[PDB]
Amino acid sequence: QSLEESGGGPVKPGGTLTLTCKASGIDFSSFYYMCWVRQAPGKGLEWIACIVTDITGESYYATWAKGRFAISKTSSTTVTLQMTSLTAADTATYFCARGDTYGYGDTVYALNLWGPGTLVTVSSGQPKAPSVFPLAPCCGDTPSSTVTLGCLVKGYLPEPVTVTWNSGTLTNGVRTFPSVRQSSGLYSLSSVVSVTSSSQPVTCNVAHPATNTKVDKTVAPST
Amino acid sequence: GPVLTQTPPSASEPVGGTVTIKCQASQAIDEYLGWYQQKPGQRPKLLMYYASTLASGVPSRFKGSGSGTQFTLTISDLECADAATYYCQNYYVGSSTNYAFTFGGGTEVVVKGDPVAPTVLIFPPAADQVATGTVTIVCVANKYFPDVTVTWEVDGTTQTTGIENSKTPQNSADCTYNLSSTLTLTSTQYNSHKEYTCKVTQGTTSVVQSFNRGDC
Repeated sequence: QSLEESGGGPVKPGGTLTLTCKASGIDFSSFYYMCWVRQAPGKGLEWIACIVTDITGESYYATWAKGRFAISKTSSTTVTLQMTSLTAADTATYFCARGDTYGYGDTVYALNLWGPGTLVTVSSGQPKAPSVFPLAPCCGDTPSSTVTLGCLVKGYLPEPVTVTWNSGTLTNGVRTFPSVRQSSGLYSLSSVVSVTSSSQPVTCNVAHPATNTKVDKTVAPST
Repeated sequence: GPVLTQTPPSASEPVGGTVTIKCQASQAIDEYLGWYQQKPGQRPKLLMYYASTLASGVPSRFKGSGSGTQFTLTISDLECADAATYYCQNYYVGSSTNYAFTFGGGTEVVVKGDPVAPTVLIFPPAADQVATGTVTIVCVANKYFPDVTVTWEVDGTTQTTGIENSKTPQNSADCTYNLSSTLTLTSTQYNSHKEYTCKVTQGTTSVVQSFNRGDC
């Protein structure tokens, strides 16, 4: 049994999003609470609403969420969360979660199942693709059997970007740092990889889904 | 419904050690209380429900207790892999007018390994960034514990603006961090100075890496 959220992305303030949660590999002979929980950047978990999956379709809302948010069971495997009058205060990762109903006290009465979450970014800014710059040690440096190379991924909106190295051939010894958001609202991050120095090129592959862009940068040893 | 207050806001304990963290409810909630683990960049994981019942697959070195308004989670034999934020939650439906699903504010748990000084790398901006009118100098501090502070110098002058730092989660095997520090300058500023220095300090230890723009 698993959950997966979708429908997240950038939106302008005042805008409206509808998230859906897909349940897979579930037991139809049992009833559950399906819940939405969000988490603002660097902040704690915040419960939004739950709905029971029986014929009643009864729902339970956080006080602050009454009015702007609407949960509903739209199928035997799908629950949706409607969000209106969005503010940047609503920028968060949105999780779908499931837990058991009370039964006879014999159940897992907590949220035992969680989706990976979907990112919602409320911003007036238009989506913007990152610029990508190679990071190599200074030319004056003594060569070694190994070298650490990198890519700087600068000035994009919104999260996320994905960074791979040599299309996934290089995975060990990669460090991709958490993004930092500038006061402009744009994001930047860096990624580095340590390699055995060789004739084979080292290339970072940077994707930004929100702008449907994909860029490769081959990092010269700077030698 | 009830407000859940977690303490401490952050705890740091050594590998192999034992930590007890607290969750307090503003009104009685019987044992309708769950505990969750959330590692940076990951989804929450249920550890404990009905205050003291272990979730499936969770080791008995996690132990929950309490009822009414005062609850505890105790983690023993701490591993670097246990570094995470831990949340409590009221989970309860009595009726359409009596329910609660609210979380506590979370407790961050840092797991302390042996101290190790970082190795430090510095990366001058590439020619094509210089062409844009803005450059970013990147400094990376690898595999270190405990936390560092970063200072930047340009021709000996300490930088007071343009610096951004980003720290990775604790390594699941050895508890260490990695850090990227960047210094952003105009291309004019960059081309007007010679020596660029990243200094990474842990108490009475510092590791310093530099380059000279003329040499790149």
